[PDB]
Amino acid sequence: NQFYSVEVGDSTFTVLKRYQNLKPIGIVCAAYDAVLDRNVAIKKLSRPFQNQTHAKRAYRELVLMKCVNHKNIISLLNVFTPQKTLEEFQDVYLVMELMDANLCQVIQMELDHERMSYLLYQMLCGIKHLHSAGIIHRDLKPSNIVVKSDCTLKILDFGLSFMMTVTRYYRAPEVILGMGYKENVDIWSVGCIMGEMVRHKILFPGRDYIDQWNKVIEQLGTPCPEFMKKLQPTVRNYVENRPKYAGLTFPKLFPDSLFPADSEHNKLKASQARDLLSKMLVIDPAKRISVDDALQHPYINVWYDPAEVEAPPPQIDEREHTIEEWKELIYKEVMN
Ligand SMILES: O=C1/C(=N\O)c2c(/C=C/c3ccccc3)cccc2N1Cc1cc(F)cc2c1OCOC2
Repeated sequence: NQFYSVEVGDSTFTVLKRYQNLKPIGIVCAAYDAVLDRNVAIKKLSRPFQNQTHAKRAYRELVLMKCVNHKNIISLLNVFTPQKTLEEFQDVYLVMELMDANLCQVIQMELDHERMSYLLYQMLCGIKHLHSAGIIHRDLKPSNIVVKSDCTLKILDFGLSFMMTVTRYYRAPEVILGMGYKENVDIWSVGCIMGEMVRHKILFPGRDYIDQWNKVIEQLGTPCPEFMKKLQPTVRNYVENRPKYAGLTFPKLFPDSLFPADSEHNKLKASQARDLLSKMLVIDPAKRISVDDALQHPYINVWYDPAEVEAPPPQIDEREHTIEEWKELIYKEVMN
């Protein structure tokens, strides 16, 4: 038999013999791959076909992980199921390179500007590749971003009904207000992350989209009139009748306190980081900086490489099925 089973905490893992000494890291395991002779991460999807939300995402993430090729987006080293037939078909295991930590953990660190900006440079390279392929993520968050000791970074998922068992802090106002979006919907999320790196607190926490929007304008202020104009009457109504805020300026929103700023170098960088933050954390997407300009930004452009920025975009969903059709679709993919 090519497979063996072991329990991890609450779950059974039934994987190829090459993978050993599995350890829980998220449901995901780190493991040693004897064939490649390096460590990998192994994600187990149980019955991803159990419902249309799960099924769509599992399927979508499968097609993409496999035709997208860029160092800032996760790549699959291997996909398998232990089950032998479509009828027996139950689980999917995705195998990728192992890094060292989530972005949440990095975020809890005091980071120099060289690392903070390299991280952000990479997020933007990743997001830029996605967009060139027609993929607007719309749900970048730290928990789907991973980092290696050498500061290298990968985005783990490809972004956006009901389920029976999710973080929206990082979602743009155009997503929250459900209002039509373009590529720079993702700049917003990078900005919440960047902001969170600095302030070390989640920028806009909320029990739900009401809270959340309240947290947004509490600090950035009510959006201008032109922004309201692109809101549905129903949404626009509710938004124009929310209590108003002047807004705080950015030096106030991110005081000098928060910034490495003891050398001249670090003082100039602090100024540059805050300038970029102020350009990303902008409610009106018509005024928010785009991806290309953020890569051009002095804080960011020290890392700029045409190979990483301007890479061939992937050749390539948006669909609906029953449990059984989803199951065969996924099985077909897993088998090729
Ligand atoms: O590097 C990853 C990773 N995949 O590489 C990783 C994954 C991989 C997910 C995945 C998604 C789709 C396909 C294949 C794998 C999930 C969660 C964390 C990951 N981490 C962070 C991580 C690495 C460790 F070696 C140890 C820990 C780490 O984080 C928490 O603390 C313990």
